[PDB]
Amino acid sequence: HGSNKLPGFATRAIHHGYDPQDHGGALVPPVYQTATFTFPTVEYGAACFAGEQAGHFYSRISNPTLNLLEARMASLEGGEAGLALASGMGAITSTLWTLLRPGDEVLLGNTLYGHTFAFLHHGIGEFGVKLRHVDMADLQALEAAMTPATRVIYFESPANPNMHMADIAGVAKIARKHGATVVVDNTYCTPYLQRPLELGADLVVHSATKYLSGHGDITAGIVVGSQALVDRIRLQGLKDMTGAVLSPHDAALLMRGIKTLNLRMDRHCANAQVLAEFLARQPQVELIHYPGLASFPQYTLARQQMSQPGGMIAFELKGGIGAGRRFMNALQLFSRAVSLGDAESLAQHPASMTHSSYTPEERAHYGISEGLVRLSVGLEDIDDLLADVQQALKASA
Amino acid sequence: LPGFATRAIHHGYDPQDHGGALVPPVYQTATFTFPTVEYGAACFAGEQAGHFYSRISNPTLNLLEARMASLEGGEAGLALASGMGAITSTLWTLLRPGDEVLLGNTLYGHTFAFLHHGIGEFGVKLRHVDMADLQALEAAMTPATRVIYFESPANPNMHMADIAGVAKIARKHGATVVVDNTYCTPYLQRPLELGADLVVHSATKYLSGHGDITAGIVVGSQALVDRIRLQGLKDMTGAVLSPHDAALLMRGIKTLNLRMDRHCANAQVLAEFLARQPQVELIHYPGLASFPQYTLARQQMSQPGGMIAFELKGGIGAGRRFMNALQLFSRAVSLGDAESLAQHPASMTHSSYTPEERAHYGISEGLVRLSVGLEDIDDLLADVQQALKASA
Ligand code: MET
Ligand code: MET
Repeated sequence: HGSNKLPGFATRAIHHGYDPQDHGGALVPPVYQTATFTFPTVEYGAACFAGEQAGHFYSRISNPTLNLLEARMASLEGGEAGLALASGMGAITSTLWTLLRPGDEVLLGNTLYGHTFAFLHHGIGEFGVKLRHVDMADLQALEAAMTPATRVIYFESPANPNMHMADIAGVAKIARKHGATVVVDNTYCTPYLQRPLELGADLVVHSATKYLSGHGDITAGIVVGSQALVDRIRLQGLKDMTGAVLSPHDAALLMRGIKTLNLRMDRHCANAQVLAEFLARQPQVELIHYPGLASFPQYTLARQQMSQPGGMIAFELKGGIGAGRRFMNALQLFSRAVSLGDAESLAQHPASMTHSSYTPEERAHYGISEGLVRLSVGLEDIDDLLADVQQALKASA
Repeated sequence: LPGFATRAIHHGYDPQDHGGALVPPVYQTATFTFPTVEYGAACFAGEQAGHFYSRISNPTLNLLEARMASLEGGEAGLALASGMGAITSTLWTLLRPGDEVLLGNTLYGHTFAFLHHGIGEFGVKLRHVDMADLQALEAAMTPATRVIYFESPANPNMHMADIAGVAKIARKHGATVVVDNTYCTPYLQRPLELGADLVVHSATKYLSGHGDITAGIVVGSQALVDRIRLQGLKDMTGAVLSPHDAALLMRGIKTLNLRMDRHCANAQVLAEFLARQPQVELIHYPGLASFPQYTLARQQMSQPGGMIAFELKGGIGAGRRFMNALQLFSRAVSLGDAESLAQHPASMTHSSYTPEERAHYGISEGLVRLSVGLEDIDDLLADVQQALKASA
């Protein structure tokens, strides 16, 4: 019993931070689709530029619809404070622009989302910030790479595109010892499956464009961490260095999506578990990577830090670059698209799609096979998804 | 070649291409799918025209961008999540450590903050110069000068730049001229036609016109815009504009001409009034004969705009009393809305500063700025009148 008990995840996803009685009984929070806020007095106005008063002035810095979204994402991640941005890249760039100056070093996971890699190497890397890639699964190697200039450790777990994982608590422990800020891109899991801040990370970023929205109709990013770090990112990264302002309309849609997060994630995971087990037994499949199978290289780390194994599958077809094209073109229910976490099931074959400008030789040493297909398993009836994949495997043979 | 108002309503869109829809459907979608991997292939290389991901390209955003490009008379447009998004995406693309950016003497506050505390701390060099003083500008040019950036007119005294003269100087040195054209809009001033390479807008202001969206625009040559899209936007800021907000912005642009006409007509009346009030020490409105750059104003701007800055004799105290008395004008930052807005920096935005810190940025103790809106002028006059009375 007792009132000091934390409400369950689904309760907070739906209610946290909002009481209808503070807004004329409105069951759904009204949408503050306004660019600016006014003051009753110039002295009240002075107080919102001098930090004496809680309030609002300009939606780029702060907005009540965005604030609700932010406090709710903070609650779900177990962090102190949230920030909502125009995209995942908005969240990532606003964060790193704030935390890094010339001479600082960022240690990076070995593989990264493509635009993240490009921001680092062709963006902030070109402004005097040093980059080093390390296998975050090898704690001994991470420890060895730390220098007094190391300011930020940044990685995804599971990471694009191989679902390589890092031990978050282990990384946090090394960073505590040396003094570095740990940021985890937690897009693939959501706070429903994994909570890096509870494992000792300082900040988490999300492409809310993916599972958090869940419906493929908005682009959005989220940062969650300590009040001090999130405030700094808000007032420097967002306000001055990116201008990546989330529309209140889209923030409201994001909050709508978050109300079913637990139910969608349950189904994404149950469907992908069924597909992965089916695919592991098909003749055309040479290799499958799914965190829910014992064949997964980091099976125990997955079980240890993710409450469920996710909705992403990667597998290799027998027949190389060819067989991929044939599998892909055959799909009738899965769509050929590069994204993830939609209600609609998506499939990509990077060899003949994203990385098709390269030759057979070149995709290696970036972690990309010739028959590597990636699946974002959606919310459709599993039997239809099974049938679609089955029929497409046949055509790929 | 259709007129401005025709283009603001129609340019880039034929209903017959979208099932007869008079108003273009809103592409509120994050991702786009491909009929084949082959069609897919020719999008991540980029020589077959289509779509892949709303962060790079999207048809609602594309229409907005074409429309804005047509109105400014430029080759290409880019739509971003805010004015700051447009400015940072631009400058992050164009500058690297060791490059220098030449700046107008005063700038929008968050632009100043970005330059001085953001990109400036990454080894990019900054120098402020008066962009109306062509010889000070020429003398300020160095081999490192890669970008010239300013607003015209500029806060807080509505100081103008000689856009054409700046551009002549810039091309001797190959430098890129970027003009923040927020205050005028393409309806009143077109910097690309005066020789600028790129224009940026806080579309949050006049372009939207209705105070309900945050948005930015860049317009310029295809090659520069392409790079700002693929580098500044995609990689360095992630300032993605919602398709919902883009559609609202296009809705607002359909009345740009009509709104700007009323903003200016209202502001001209208010300026004439203010200019002869005894409480008012000094006034800055491009439409007054007393405006120091009256002539340059009229060469660049087809109308004198909807913004007024003036200085009350009684200093900071008069400013506070003026501001607090306003009943129709709202005390708020921002501008370019239907609703009239006013601010007094010395007691609002820059209050925590000191008298000489404020003077250093050209912020007078009695300086108030009016964003004159669309309300009946007799009502706006009455509000200003009683506020002036209260200011004593
Ligand atoms: C390239 S847009 C983002 C889509 C998805 N996250 C991917 O891996 O490609
Ligand atoms: C300090 S919030 C941004 C400033 C406001 N847009 C202005 O016109 O002054």
